[PDB]
Amino acid sequence: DLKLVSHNVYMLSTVLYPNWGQYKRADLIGQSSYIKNNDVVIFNEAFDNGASDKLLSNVKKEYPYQTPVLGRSQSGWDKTEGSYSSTVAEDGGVAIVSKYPIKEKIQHVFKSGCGFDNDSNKGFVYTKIEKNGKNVHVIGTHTQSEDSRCGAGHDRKIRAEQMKEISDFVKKKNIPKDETVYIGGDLNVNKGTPEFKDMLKNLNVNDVLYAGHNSTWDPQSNSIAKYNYPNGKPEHLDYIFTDKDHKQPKQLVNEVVTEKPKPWDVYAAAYYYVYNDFSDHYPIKAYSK
Ligand SMILES: [Ca+2]
Ligand SMILES: [Ca+2]
Ligand SMILES: [Cl-]
Ligand SMILES: [Cl-]
Repeated sequence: DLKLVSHNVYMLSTVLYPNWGQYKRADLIGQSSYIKNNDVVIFNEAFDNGASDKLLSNVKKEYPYQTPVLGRSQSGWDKTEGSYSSTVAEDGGVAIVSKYPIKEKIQHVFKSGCGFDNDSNKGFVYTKIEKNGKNVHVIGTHTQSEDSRCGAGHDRKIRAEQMKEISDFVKKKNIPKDETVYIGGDLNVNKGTPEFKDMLKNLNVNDVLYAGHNSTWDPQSNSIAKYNYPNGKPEHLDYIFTDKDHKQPKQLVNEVVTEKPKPWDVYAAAYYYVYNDFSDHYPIKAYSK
């Protein structure tokens, strides 16, 4: 059964945010333990082209088979679906890297979304991976956040529909029901809320077993999240699931990793700042125990 990591890496554009330690965190992630010994790895918010390609190099040796970053352009992909626009500044932020060859790779930009908050190519990335003769499927995505700017309740509704976009793709792609379909990423639905049950339905997946930390976005123990929202509530937002109509792994587990790198710092205007996290999200590992 596969071993995967999923990680929202907070690699914002160095043009709009020149001092968030983008390049250095790309090196720190490359050197972390959690990033090692997995089959597949999903990234989100690898927005800054330069820092994203560095992070991809840093893992090219253990994970040679890679997809481009969602929404950057139309080349390098077997197909391109949904509302792909080539005018938009920021791209999708999603990419996948695999220890085993990628037989097919497809990008899809969500058709459901918000008109004002942000011109983005958010969506999902599909990959068909060959392992031990057998075929295995992995989708990485990053849905509408609560940091909305859109109406009250609209983000939840947007997500609902963005997820329906994924399951329908799975459905009509017609994948051998004896082949496992992993769907993971920053899903932006908090655990233990009524929306959580909706997510299971809309994505078409069963819940999994949990290990390690009880949140993935934590202003209470994560130095970066603490700076952005010092009074924000800890939430569990990153998940890796499987399609409930395809092969189930033995006993799928999500482990929230809280590994911290050696502290890194930076100078902004007159001030000096220290941090010791890879991102404002914690990475999650997934495996069949
Ligand atoms: Ca974020
Ligand atoms: Ca987010
Ligand atoms: Cl900045
Ligand atoms: Cl800062």
